[PDB]
Amino acid sequence: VSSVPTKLEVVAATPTSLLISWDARGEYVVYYRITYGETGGNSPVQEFTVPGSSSTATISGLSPGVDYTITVYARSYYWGWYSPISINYRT
Amino acid sequence: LDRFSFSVFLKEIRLLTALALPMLLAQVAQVGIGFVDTVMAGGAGKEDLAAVALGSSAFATVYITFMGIMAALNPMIAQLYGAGKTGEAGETGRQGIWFGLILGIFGMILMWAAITPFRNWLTLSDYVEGTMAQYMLFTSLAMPAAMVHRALHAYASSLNRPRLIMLVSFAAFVLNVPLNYIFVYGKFGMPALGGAGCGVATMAVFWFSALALWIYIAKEKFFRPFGLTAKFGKPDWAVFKQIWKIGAPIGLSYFLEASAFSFIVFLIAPFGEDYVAAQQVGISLSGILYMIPQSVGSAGTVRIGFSLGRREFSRARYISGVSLVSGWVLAVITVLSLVLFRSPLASMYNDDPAVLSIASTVLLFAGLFQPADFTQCIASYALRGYKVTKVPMFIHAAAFWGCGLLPGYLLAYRFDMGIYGFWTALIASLTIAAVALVWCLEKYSMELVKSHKAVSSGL
Ligand SMILES: CCNc1cc2oc3c/c(=[NH+]/CC)c(C)cc-3c(-c3ccccc3C(=O)OCC)c2cc1C
Repeated sequence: VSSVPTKLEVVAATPTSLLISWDARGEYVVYYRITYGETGGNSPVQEFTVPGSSSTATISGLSPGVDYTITVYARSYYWGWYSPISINYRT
Repeated sequence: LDRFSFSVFLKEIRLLTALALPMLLAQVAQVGIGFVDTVMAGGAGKEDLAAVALGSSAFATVYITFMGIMAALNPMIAQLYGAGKTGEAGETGRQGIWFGLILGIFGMILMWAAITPFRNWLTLSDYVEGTMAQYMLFTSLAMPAAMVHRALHAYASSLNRPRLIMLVSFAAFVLNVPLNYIFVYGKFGMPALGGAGCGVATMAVFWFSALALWIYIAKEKFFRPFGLTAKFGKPDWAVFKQIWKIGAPIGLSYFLEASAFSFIVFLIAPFGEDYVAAQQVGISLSGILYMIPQSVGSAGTVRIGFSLGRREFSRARYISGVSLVSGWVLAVITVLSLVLFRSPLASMYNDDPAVLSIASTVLLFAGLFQPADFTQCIASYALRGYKVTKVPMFIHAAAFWGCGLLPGYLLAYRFDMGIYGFWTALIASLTIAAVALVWCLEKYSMELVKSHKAVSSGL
């Protein structure tokens, strides 16, 4: 029962790959799954996954300048999901 | 073909409350040092041919120049006040204090070499040399630039809420003025060598203000990590080599005002002489209270690079404006007390020995360049000051010299009573900065769109 890992930022890429640096004030019971694909709908989804106060990490950014949407995921108290938040801002 | 300096004014919402006002007491602890100087300009008056400035301002060549580099961590360390470890941020503060001591021992070494003003090609009191106990301000006070970089690597680490330096660089100056003379001729002290010994005094207090750093791992948590300052990381260790291209770009760009050194002191060189070498109770009064001006940005330079770590993207560079502009209020509301007011019946014979019976064709650039430059560097200590961007800000000033190269010999040939006449494209060379820079501070507060890669969040 809450709202999301509520920051948004992807500062820039390394015009192939990207930095994703978002809010994490602690963790919770702790954990981040981060979604992985464009906004195309086609090119299936993938998953980075991280620990501590670290939704503040960085992707494998394969494909070129192509639009890319990727959410982070809270995990908590209940081994369930404290809400998810996304931006789409590609290469 | 019209605006390649983008959307101009936008540096405004409701920021009427930009309180980069302790970033005044960063440069009012810099009047604090600016003003020992006079107390040994008219301290070494006791000695007559102690015109001593004859080394003391040809020393502070490889001070303010090397000093450029050093105070070039001003972002380095404030910007990692949006990281966490003041002592990884501080193992720079250290890694550099190694620098400020290491390039400090080049001041202290290129100063050794320095001592051969046994050289001559043009005009009296700028070659002449009869008696030189300058000999010794050249060393007794050029043996200091080791400790004295570390004594700036101090306020190159008051880039994060303090000026415990206005504390010291006051009771630093007071400490020196007793001292100052007890060497020129003194007491118990080594009382003799007095024309150099105003500087063995000066330099003695660089070393005291050197440990007015050491003494301020005192009021809270650490900036003490002087664990072996060492480098080595590949062929040669950065966070040091990183200091490198903030440093070069600024020193070699403090070689702006380093030929605003050989322009200005080579147009007293025709039969211009008299009131044209009074272009120094003139432009030494630029310097004088141009220092509190200019250097709000050379302090505001924190509250931008700082609010880059603390990821407030242009919630900082759109304070870079309402800081550009706020002493740009005083830029004009004291470009008025400059072309207006004189050097009147309270000017004795101080920082430069010449007052009564000369012309105000010296106030005729106390406007020209005056607020059309005021800020045209504080736009740099906000560029660089914010970002990397002195990278060729370096090449900012490759014009503010090479553009006013020819309005150098364009007073000596003048159309008007052009005493301010090579201050032509050295006020127009010098407001091609109203552009060059503050063009990259709207190419630049336009990179905190590119960078601000998520415009707002959830809730
Ligand atoms: C508050 C700062 N006050 C300053 C006061 C100064 O006073 C000076 C007096 C002199 N008279 C002795 C009879 C001579 C010859 C040079 C001087 C220089 C000077 C000398 C040689 C080369 C360059 C400069 C120089 O830096 O000029 C800038 C005005 C100088 C510089 C600064 C900065």
